[PDB]
Amino acid sequence: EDVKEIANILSSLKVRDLCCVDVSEKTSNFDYMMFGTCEGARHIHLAAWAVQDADKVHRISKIKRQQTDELWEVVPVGRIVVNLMVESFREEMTLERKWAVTRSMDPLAAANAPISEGRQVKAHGLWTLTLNLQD
Amino acid sequence: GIATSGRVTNEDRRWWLVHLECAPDVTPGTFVSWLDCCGTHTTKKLIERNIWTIEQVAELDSDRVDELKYKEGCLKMDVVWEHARTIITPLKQREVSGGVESQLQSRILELRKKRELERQRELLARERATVSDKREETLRRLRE
Amino acid sequence: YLLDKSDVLTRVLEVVKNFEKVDASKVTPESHFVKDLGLNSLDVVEVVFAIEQEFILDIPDHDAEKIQSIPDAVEYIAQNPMAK
Amino acid sequence: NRRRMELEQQRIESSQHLPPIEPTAEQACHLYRRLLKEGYKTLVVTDKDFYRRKVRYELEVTSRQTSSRVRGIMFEKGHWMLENKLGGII
Repeated sequence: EDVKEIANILSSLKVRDLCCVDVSEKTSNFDYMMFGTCEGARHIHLAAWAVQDADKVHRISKIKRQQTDELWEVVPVGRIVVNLMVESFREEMTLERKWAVTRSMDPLAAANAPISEGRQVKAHGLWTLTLNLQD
Repeated sequence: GIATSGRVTNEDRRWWLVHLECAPDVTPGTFVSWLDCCGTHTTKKLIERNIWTIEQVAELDSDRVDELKYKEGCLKMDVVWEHARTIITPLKQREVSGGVESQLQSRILELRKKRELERQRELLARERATVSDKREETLRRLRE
Repeated sequence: YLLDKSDVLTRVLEVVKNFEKVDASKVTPESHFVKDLGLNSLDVVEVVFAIEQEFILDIPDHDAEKIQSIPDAVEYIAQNPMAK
Repeated sequence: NRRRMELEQQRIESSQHLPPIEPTAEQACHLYRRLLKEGYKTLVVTDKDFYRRKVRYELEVTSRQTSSRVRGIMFEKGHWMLENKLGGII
């Protein structure tokens, strides 16, 4: 309910490629991480400062805002954490496919068939790793 | 209790009662050595009197337990006596019934009935994942 | 029971014209899927979402894989008893 | 003593076939229908048109320069997405 209100806010300021992921119940710590592709450093600061006010009157908890350094600016709502990256810097990192591929983080994860599958990892790089034992 | 000295208050009767969850195997047929502060020696002074289970330990006539602690030289024989004298009646109702809300009987089989269904999906994951591949392989061996 | 063929003919012969991959003036009444319309293997279902945009309901899987180059496949829209 | 794990691991050679198939066939086209139809029900928050573009791009970047099994790994992950009711993309 609250996660959808952030989309009815950002999408007004002409944010593009906005993607939300219910990352809850998975490996991450937040429960709903969203992503926004704004163009200008200023265009990242507005959407940063704009969602803050919505986090001032309905969810009054608006402890802080930062000053500068808005190349990739991040704004959390605590557990609904909104990323606002430039047009670039998304063809670099995830934007999805790290949280859209991560399995449901369930129990019985005790050294399955060699965990070096990482379709979310092998999507970006190789990352050698050696499974261990009492060997 | 063990760390208790001399008399047994009416409180640590509770401490003995609260701690019966973490002792489900225990029953009036449990060996007396399972009794708070019923160590190694006192047991041998008990077994010498043909006293084995918690149940018999509740039968002592305040004079066996006396001639035990004051003539057999087995110490703390009073803080153990009041223990079996405390949990026997909630354990006696374990001879006749187990859990009352445990059981949840319609539930306890539905937990068991699925554990077969569940632990037979990993063994079948060793099969279902590859035989589905063997077909996705043989589906293409022909297309060329 | 089913739709009139010439009516969709007025719209299916349009939806694929002003598409994403092809310019509407680069389209013909029978413009091949891969050749004339430049579409590719995966997009054989892309334009299906333009057909499912014409006829609402969901079609069984082979049907969506059945259809040929699309303006030759509207010929199955006449064969389509699910024309809503 | 310890070497039981040696007895274990050498017993877990376990060559039940399972090489990820590296789908070089229409099997890829299956999901790209099943995905955009199973997503079209769910894309309430995220964009419906951004989501197609990324499933396209993932069906070239993974086809272009990857291995065999890791394409049968990705394709298997396409299967496990809608099996997980989505990749949590709400």
